[PDB]
Amino acid sequence: IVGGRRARPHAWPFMVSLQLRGGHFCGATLIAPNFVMSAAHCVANVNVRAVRVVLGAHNLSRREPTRQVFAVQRIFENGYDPVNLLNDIVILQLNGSATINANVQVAQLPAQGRRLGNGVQCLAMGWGLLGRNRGIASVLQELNVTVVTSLCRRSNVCTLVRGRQAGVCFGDSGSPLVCNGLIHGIASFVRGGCASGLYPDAFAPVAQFVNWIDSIIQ
Amino acid sequence: IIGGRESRPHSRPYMAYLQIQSPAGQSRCGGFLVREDFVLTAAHCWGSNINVTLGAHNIQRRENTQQHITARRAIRHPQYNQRTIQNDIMLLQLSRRVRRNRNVNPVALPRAQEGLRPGTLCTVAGWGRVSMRRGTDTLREVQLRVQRDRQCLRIFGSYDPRRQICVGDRRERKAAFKGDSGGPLLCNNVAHGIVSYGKSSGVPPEVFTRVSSFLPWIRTTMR
Amino acid sequence: TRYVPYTIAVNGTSTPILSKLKISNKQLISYKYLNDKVKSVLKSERGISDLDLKFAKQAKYTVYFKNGKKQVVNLKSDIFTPNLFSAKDIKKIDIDVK
Ligand SMILES: *[C@@H]1O[C@H](CO[C@@H]2O[C@@H](C)[C@@H](O)[C@@H](O)[C@@H]2O)[C@@H](O[C@@H]2O[C@H](CO)[C@@H](O[C@@H]3O[C@H](CO)[C@@H](O)[C@H](O)[C@@H]3O)[C@H](O)[C@H]2NC(C)=O)[C@H](O)[C@H]1NC(C)=O
Ligand SMILES: *[C@@H]1O[C@H](CO)[C@@H](O[C@@H]2O[C@H](CO)[C@@H](O[C@@H]3O[C@H](CO)[C@@H](O)[C@H](O)[C@@H]3O)[C@H](O)[C@H]2NC(C)=O)[C@H](O)[C@H]1NC(C)=O
Ligand SMILES: *[C@@H]1O[C@H](CO)[C@@H](O)[C@H](O)[C@H]1NC(C)=O
Repeated sequence: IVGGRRARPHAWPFMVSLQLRGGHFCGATLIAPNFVMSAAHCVANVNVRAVRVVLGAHNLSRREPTRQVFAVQRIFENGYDPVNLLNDIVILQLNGSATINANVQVAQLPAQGRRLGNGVQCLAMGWGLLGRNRGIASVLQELNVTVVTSLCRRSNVCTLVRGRQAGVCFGDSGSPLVCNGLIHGIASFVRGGCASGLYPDAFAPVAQFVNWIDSIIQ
Repeated sequence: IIGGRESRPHSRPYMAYLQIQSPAGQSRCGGFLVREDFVLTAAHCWGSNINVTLGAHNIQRRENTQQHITARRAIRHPQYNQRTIQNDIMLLQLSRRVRRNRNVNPVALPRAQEGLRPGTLCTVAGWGRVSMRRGTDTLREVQLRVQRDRQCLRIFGSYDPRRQICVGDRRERKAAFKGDSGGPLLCNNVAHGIVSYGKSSGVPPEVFTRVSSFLPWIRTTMR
Repeated sequence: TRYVPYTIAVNGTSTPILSKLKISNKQLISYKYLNDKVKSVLKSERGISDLDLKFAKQAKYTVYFKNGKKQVVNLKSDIFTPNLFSAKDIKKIDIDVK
């Protein structure tokens, strides 16, 4: 997150960090005690057995007893298209269930087909880079963004910070976009580099996949 | 080398193994001794520091016959064009003269403007890969046929027969490959060519710098 | 802190050099990182500059991963997925410009 601010500790208890050995590589969202949701492109090329799902984290650079670490038991996708970045969504089943507490909680999803109009105010978040080639975050960051339709596609939810070279950056793939308490996006791609200040960021539209998600997790 | 055979150890005592480093990465090339103080190779093997090994057969073993000498100057041809790969020739001035013996010995260069008729069988040698999947620890070699120039002229936009050689029968799976860059083309025990470029598939023909076209620059540079 | 085998092909032609890119393994890297490394050796080794790439019909590289997966990344595109991955997992990188 470029141009954001630090989130309050465990302000967003559905926020997930996907990690390899070398550290955080993508964000995700806890959608059930044993399921998280992320971008399909985050895991397309990784060794899934080596992925660790970290719940209840805040400062990735410190040891946190609030954390609960899981492995991936199974992958679910629905028509991912890496050439056109359509349906850029993946559900990872955990090898166990989280224990739900103040620091680890399930997110609320919109109803199927709900479409956000331009001007809706949202919050992006994640542990991605703080500048367009700078270092990844230690403390989870959050950013006020606005839904825009101009320079977007109908197949995405796009967001912009007017007049500011701010937005998601490397390591924010997979992280939720929270609008009105609901997860409406999954960070999917940027245009013109991170924080162009010209082109909005693009999120996988969660509401378009809600029936498929419910197929999986219930 | 693709489709060739392992060289008799120390049968090509001029062969040089080059380890090139730059801030951007590392490269491995071949070369050949032309005087006790000079190794010839390709300009596209240039880098900030070059370590030269003479007298090697197995480059993965520290053989007693080896001599390790850094390059004091790495002199690309002043008109080398790395896009067209023209004038792809470079002289390495060694930081000390080699100790001449049965295992380390210079190779002769052709005479002024000496050509090479199509059909002539020549040999290229090197420590490059033998396929997409397999390397080599020891020196290998393969015989290749010189082609008429039309073979390279039709597929390489920038091929210049006045400064380059068209080498390799397209029907034979025989070629220099990754790591052979800079190695010599030997005809009658004279280094006529320097491994330069080819198609990325490794399918023949390939292009060699024609050593004899650069003898004035070579002599001027070595003096 | 890690060297990755790589090749360049321009209109199908390459030099038969055994070459490795230095790429950091101190942290996870991105495709924007690799774009910069790839464009740098396109310029230094084959005289292919940023502006040359605007005019190229195609300009891409493929990242071959050790697990058998590959990722093609066009150089003429400024669309990036904001993910990270480990340099230690890359097997080789083939660059191709036409
Ligand atoms: C930046 O974004 C924050 C948070 O955005 C809100 O929460 C996210 C989790 C998503 O659900 C977004 O869709 C949603 O917009 C904004 O903070 C919010 O500000 C509003 C208005 O100031 C607050 O509403 C008020 O709440 C007080 C009590 O605290 C009431 O008395 C008022 O009557 C009024 O309802 C809201 O509480 C607050 N939400 C949170 C979670 O802090 C923020 O305004 C926004 N800033 C900018 C400049 O865009
Ligand atoms: C699901 O996967 C997670 C992620 O690895 C597991 O968490 C791990 O749990 C073990 C205890 O079972 C922790 O101890 C370690 O066990 C291994 C043997 O598997 C042992 O070799 C180590 O020396 C260590 O003691 C481990 O620290 C913990 N991993 C993390 C990152 O905290 C979890 O157990 C799995 N759940 C199920 C139900 O299988
Ligand atoms: C030159 O030799 C030294 C001494 O062993 C070695 O450290 C270095 O890596 C070599 N240089 C290159 C460019 O390989």
